[PDB]
Amino acid sequence: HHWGYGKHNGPEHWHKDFPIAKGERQSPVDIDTHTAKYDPSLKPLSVSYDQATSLRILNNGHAFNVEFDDSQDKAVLKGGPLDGTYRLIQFHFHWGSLDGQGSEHTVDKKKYAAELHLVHWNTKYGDFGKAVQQPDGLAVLGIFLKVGSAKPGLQKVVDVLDSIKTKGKSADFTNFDPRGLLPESLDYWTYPGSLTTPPLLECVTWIVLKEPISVSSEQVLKFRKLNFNGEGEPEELMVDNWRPAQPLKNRQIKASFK
Ligand code: NI
Repeated sequence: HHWGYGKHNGPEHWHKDFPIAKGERQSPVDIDTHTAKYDPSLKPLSVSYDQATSLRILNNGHAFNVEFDDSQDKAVLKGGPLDGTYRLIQFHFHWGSLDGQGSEHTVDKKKYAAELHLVHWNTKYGDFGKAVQQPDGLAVLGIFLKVGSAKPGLQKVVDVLDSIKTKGKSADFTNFDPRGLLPESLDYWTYPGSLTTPPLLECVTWIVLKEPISVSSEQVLKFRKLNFNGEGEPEELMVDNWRPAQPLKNRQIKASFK
């Protein structure tokens, strides 16, 4: 029926409605650190989020999105392997039912407890909708989360989850600064890939940070309290909303570091 992460509508079934699921540039992938090529020509990433305007947080039924005003060049990403300016539209997370799983990308087969995705679209295309139809239309910054120390900058997010418990619920979420979620180092891996939920379009240049951020057990615990279902429907906890690693096929993972 409609796609999800259950046994009957999970990742293994998506190909029936979205044939691109078996495409040549599907995400996520496992990052083999010994095979990634250091590429000296990659520039350092440029993250300018000081003018970021968050507006709302929403439970869309598969995750929670924090949305930003993208009507102007307020929060942009550039540099790295990118040509042009990419505007931040939203961020969200993929997480697990246990601390030993939850990330989409893996490193040398290691899975993290969660993965943060900062989604940006190429301003040359004029809007998000047009950007997803192009090979270089989006840039997603991926950050791994490991369980250890609490992340102060994530707490505001954790605290509003009770108010968007079920699908379709939203809440005003202004004045949130996404700089509080960045690790210290911007070293990264990059490869051409796709969206990880239907429609699975192959329009993403992925930028995955080598350094994870730490969150506390209690913090990740609150994520696991969300529901996939709408209000008044039987309760289904929003857990394991991650797609497993896909074949690399004809692609090279480039590293910005050695
Ligand atoms: Ni994602």
